[PDB]
Amino acid sequence: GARASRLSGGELDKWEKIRLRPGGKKQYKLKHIVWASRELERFAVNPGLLETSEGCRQILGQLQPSLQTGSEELRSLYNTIAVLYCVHQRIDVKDTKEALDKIEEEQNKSKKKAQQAAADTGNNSQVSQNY
Ligand SMILES: *C(=O)CCCCCCCCCCCCC
Repeated sequence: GARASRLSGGELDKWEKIRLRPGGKKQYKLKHIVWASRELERFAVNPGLLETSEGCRQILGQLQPSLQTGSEELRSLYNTIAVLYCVHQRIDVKDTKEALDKIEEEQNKSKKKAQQAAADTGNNSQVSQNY
């Protein structure tokens, strides 16, 4: 509800320090912070999620199950929020890919706990029919 954008020169230093490709020289720029904040608005997702380490990671979860059938737009976001999430969790990524393989390790910390509960609560299969 405040002035446009939230990050500043300080954070911009790290945001621009991240490379877009694994073996390339391209990096992230404001162009993305704007495109993302806007994209989410179209994905029924509020841009106010980029202002929280827990908010970003959460966003990825929504597209996680959509990665199988996600357009070029959804795919971008996933790779985007993944780069920002590290910016708020105090993580230095070498590139887009590096970030992914990075956040995946952070989830394992919670998976170990979710398993203790899964032993009691489990999911079932799905199936429908049409004439
Ligand atoms: C008030 O209406 C709250 C919403 C304003 C916050 C939007 C700022 C988005 C922050 C950009 C994230 C940086 C992407 C790397």
